[PDB]
Amino acid sequence: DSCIQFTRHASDVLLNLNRLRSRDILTDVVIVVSREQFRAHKTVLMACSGLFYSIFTDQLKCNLSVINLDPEINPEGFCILLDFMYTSRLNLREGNIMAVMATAMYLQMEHVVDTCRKFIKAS
Amino acid sequence: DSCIQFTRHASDVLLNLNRLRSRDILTDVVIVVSREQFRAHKTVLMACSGLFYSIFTDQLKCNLSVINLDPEINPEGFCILLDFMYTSRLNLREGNIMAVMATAMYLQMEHVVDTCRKFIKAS
Amino acid sequence: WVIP
Amino acid sequence: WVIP
Ligand SMILES: CN(C)c1ncc(Cl)c(Nc2ccc3c(c2)CC(=O)N3)n1
Ligand SMILES: CN(C)c1ncc(Cl)c(Nc2ccc3c(c2)CC(=O)N3)n1
Ligand SMILES: [Cl-]
Ligand SMILES: [Cl-]
Repeated sequence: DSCIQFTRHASDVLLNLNRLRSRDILTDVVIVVSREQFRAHKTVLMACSGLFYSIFTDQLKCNLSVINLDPEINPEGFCILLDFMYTSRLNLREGNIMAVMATAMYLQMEHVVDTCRKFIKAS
Repeated sequence: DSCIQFTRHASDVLLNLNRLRSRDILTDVVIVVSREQFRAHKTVLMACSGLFYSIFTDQLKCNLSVINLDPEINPEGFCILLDFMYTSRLNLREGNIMAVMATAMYLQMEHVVDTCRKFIKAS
Repeated sequence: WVIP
Repeated sequence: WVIP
């Protein structure tokens, strides 16, 4: 086509979606990880995760307001990945890299799994 | 912070949100423009438009499944702007630039209004 | 704005 | 991935 493109548009959209999340605006699901609860937008979860994409395209699960993750999933690893979904920024540290990689493999977030594998290989 | 960043994350999120829109997955509102109906995600509309942001943060309107725009709004100008919201690509042409600028001013999409003003000034 |  |  003969379209023009606004370079910062996608980043600005994501920044505003994170602002809605921080104010709990139009969040439509709560993700339960052990005792911890995380409010989010189903569409953002689907756009970032192969697991949420499969869950919310399912004719029955698409209507659930509460999703319980496998008890092996660490709430801190999930929190770091949820923050990544809404910001593109990953808080990867020596003390969390194993929990982050395991959570990303479960959530099916291929690019996060790839950087965790590379960072582990380096050490 | 000591975060790492995935450069393509925001663009990949937006591409997946557009894929959900094209398949009509988790769309929660229909925008009526004259006779034409457009299905979309409230969160994406809010993230892109000052008008939708005001509408869906309103305690009563946040619950509406149908939003009717002012009858002066052109359905083609709206379609071009809705496509821009989900792709960062604006199909700006000599034959549509006036309708696109008027719709962007109404929707409060400041960056689109700015490029329309510059393109009109050049001609 | 750019030419994509 | 980059250092932002
Ligand atoms: C694959 N597909 C057509 C598609 N359409 C829409 C959405 Cl929201 C979606 N999201 C999704 C699927 C798989 C994966 C991801 C998002 C991230 C990932 O690593 N794998 N995937
Ligand atoms: C202004 N603010 C705190 C905010 N938070 C969340 C959202 Cl979704 C939002 N969106 C929005 C508001 C105003 C404008 C836009 C989006 C685009 C624009 O040109 N003006 N604005
Ligand atoms: Cl990823
Ligand atoms: Cl804009």
